[PDB]
Amino acid sequence: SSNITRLGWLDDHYHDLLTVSWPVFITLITGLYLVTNALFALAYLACGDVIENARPGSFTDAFFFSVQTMATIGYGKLIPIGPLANTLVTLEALCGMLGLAVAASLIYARFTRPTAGVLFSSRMVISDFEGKPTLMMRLANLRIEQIIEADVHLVLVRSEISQEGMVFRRFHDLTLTRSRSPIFSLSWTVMHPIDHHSPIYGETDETLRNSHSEFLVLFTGHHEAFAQNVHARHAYSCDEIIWGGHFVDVFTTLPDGRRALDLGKFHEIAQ
Amino acid sequence: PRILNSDGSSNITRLGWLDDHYHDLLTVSWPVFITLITGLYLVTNALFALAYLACGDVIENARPGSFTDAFFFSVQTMATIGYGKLIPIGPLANTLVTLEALCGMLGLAVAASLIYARFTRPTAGVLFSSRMVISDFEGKPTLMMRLANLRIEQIIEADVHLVLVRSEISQEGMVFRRFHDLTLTRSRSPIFSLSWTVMHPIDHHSPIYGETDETLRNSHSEFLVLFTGHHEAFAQNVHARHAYSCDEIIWGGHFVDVFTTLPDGRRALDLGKFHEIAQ
Amino acid sequence: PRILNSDGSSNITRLGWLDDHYHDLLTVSWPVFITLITGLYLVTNALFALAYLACGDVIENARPGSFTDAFFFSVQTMATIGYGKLIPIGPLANTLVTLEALCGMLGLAVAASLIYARFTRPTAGVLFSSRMVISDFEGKPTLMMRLANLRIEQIIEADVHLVLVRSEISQEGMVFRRFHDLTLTRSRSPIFSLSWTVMHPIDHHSPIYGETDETLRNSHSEFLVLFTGHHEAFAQNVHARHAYSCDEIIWGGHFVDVFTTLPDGRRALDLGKFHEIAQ
Amino acid sequence: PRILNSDGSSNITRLGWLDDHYHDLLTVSWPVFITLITGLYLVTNALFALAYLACGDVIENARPGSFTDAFFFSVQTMATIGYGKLIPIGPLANTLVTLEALCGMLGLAVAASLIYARFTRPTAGVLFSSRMVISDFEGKPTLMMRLANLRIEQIIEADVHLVLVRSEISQEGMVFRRFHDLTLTRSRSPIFSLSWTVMHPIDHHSPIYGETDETLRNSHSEFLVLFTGHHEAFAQNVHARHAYSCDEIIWGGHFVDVFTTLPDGRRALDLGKFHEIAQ
Ligand SMILES: [K+]
Ligand SMILES: [K+]
Ligand SMILES: [K+]
Ligand SMILES: [K+]
Repeated sequence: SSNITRLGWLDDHYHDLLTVSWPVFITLITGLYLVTNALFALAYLACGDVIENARPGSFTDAFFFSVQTMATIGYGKLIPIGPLANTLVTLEALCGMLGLAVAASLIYARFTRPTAGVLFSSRMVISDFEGKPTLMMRLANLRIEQIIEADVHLVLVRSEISQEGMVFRRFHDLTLTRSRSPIFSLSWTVMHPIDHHSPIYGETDETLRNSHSEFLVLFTGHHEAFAQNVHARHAYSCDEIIWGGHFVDVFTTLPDGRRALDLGKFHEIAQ
Repeated sequence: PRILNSDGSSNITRLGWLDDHYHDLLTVSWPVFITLITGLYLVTNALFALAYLACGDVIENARPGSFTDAFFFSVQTMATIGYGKLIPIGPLANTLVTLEALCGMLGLAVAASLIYARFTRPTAGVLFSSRMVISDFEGKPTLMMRLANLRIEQIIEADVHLVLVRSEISQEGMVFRRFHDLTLTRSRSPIFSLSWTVMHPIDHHSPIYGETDETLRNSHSEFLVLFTGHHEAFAQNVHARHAYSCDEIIWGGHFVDVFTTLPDGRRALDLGKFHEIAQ
Repeated sequence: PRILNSDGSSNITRLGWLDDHYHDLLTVSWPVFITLITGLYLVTNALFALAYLACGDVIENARPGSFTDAFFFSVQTMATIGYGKLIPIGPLANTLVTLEALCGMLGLAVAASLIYARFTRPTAGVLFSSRMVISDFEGKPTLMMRLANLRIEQIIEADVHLVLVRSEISQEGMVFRRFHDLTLTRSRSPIFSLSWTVMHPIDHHSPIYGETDETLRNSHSEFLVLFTGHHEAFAQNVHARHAYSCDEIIWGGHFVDVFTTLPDGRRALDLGKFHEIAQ
Repeated sequence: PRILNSDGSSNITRLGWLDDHYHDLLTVSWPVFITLITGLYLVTNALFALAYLACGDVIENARPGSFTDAFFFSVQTMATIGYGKLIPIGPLANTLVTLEALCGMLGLAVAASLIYARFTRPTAGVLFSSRMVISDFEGKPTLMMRLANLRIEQIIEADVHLVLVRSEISQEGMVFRRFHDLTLTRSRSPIFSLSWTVMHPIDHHSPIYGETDETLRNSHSEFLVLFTGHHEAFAQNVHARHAYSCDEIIWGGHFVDVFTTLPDGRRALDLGKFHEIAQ
């Protein structure tokens, strides 16, 4: 979240249509729908009394005729009369379907958006693994389907002072022992070894709070479920780092002797 | 007792309604999907019918206060067949009409997308050698297996990952399952079109360096292959995965050749040899 | 006399009907596209009308041998409004009907795809500083320019390329145009949301090292910027390009700052200062 | 007797019904595809007609027990033209109606997707120099060829692979076909818009180092080019492949230039020169 005030209507039409809330989107469409039919109705009246069984010079009748015509229900009470009437008809028809074509695309465009079934460990931990302190957290796939060429970024964000004494926010991508997982299917524990190259080297808790430093995780991959790309983002604050902690294991052997995953343990950190 | 199946799906027991609507709709079996749609379809028409009755006797040639008539009218209206026997009467009737119409088409728009979303799935025409082999190639033992494209169409910027999965111990004594991506001599094939023999030279950097068969079984180690690429057939990305167990490694073996020279002098492919390993 | 325009499109004269149908349909202006469709629409109905007349007087309530009547019938039939005055008569009439219908819908299917294909294009809300500047930052002269995101939505794993294009002479004396990608202090921004000032430190490795203004004009050298990233707004990838000429480099200049404190004490972005370069 | 054709498709003889439905539907020729759809269309209506007859005389104004009438009614119903002569009668008739309707639209949804799936395929407007040349550039012999963009639209992050394919003998004495990707002086072009001359310097690392013509024929060696990039025209990825045989290498040749200055003083591109190699 980046709240702020941007100083600077139809400009971004396509974005806006995909960005709007479903209620609003439907409204807009509806509005457009009603509107255009009214317009068409007027076109009809404009010709004057060109529709069978229509109360003379009545907009309602014309309007409803226009819908029956444009939605192509074509009930059959109200009917065109004469060249002008019908031309407007064959024009509306086309208009109607084009509208459908445009509506569909929008619908589909906004409708077809997957979500990685990915869950983030509520905490990070800093603990010794393979002889160097390692910052870690872990992802669990929440669905049976697999994610291919999945990969993750662990980014430290913190404030720094320039020689000139500008106090700004700067981003550090943190080298992970494993950044790609071509086949992510159950759980993945991501690790950033801390050594003389880690921007968090020889850093205590006190020092982390002091730079007002947070940790941002971006996960992305190709989800087999949707046959489409997915991603998920999470953020941690200095205080969600459990120093010395170790993620419990979620891997079990059943009585049956069959391996298992207990995602109840997923958020549990031994200490 | 393998952790990973041949199809590449992990082999574990997992221990755990409208929440995942979109996934579920794409995940359901066609029978069910069609049912759901149908249900929704019938349902909404019934609802609309009630709306009509609610106004009371607002449809031409409808038996007074009869749901059937109203229902069927509602379908003729929403599917926009608009036969013409049953007709709206008065403002209330018609407003409901012009509302249904819109509803009908929107439904179509939503149904279509779903249909298309679930319908437009490709499958790499890719076949995996049933076995791997460890044998000397160019002066270093090399683990290899091979892929054959099963279709005439080509796969572009195809690439493959060979991942060893096995049990280990940390200095801290954590006993975990670790993944080792194994350096392949060749990982890209910009035009994968017939057969590709993937190789992982084994040297002091290979996590399987100086490892016998006994040692592989001992770490309960398997090998996972992920292939992916852009299929010209579908003009869309495809992939395929496969897994091998320690015992599907044929030591000393050599893949037979399926590549021939015809009498004509034109090269050829005999995909019967594909799974054949000389020994 | 610039090779590249500001919009990033190369500025050259190219020297070279139904050949490129699909491209052309997506490339045409909406007015024209709609016209084409319309034309096709009217055309085919006329054709069908003739088919009807050809049979001769096969439509209920149609003025004998009148094209208009047949034409309008054909539309009512193909758009499937099917009013009900004009009706088919006999096998020939109806076969043509059930053929048109199918035709109508297929047309829709084709029109839709085109519409959707041309309709579903995002545009990075990205604005480029009208100028570049060369100035000392952190103790080395640095070429820089800056991007501002014009929308509230964020761009993920955004990244940018700064490419110098200029003329050179080979030892063999070929005088060609070469591209140099210029090392940026920061080329990736996983989360681009407001403004980004891109920098190319100039040192013994920069192809523009120890280069004055005179020398830049002399190689007729320009600077091309390509930005790309995944836009949350569209949940789809976006990009933007821009180009600068030697003379849009403000030597010694410094981009002003665009971050403000409101009277309200709320922080702000004045994309008013965005193009302002102190000197 | 080339292994690979110019189109990039391997040139080999392969030695080996409803199984591959989706592929087949996208792979079929338009004529056939349309036929299939038509067939399906007619077929299902016939089926439905029978359903109607099966009930017996349930359609207004239908000649008793006549399939034609029922069939045509079925189309008017399923395409939802719903003219109004033929009308359902009784619950059975109408249920079949509201079922057909749904069926009709679903069909449309399926047809559309297919249409769109097969319809929305781009083609890089890319042209390959008919020949390669080996000549001295910047003090080392360089293998080169060149691409020209055939459209006004630009290709972004375009890139190309130059792959040598030739026969070899392993130390173990396996006589196989090996692919060598050849290091190019420039493999990426973030903005490809007019012409691009690709180069593979030949030095002690080039698999074609110190190789004459005789030696190339001898390994029956060819050169495969894969180009790919994101086409602004289609807002979608495109690619193109090409292949060259040993004998399409013009030794000592130099590509002519296609860049001109008009009388007007405006730069230009003459595609007559594109295939011309000075010697
Ligand atoms: K109708
Ligand atoms: K009617
Ligand atoms: K798409
Ligand atoms: K209709």
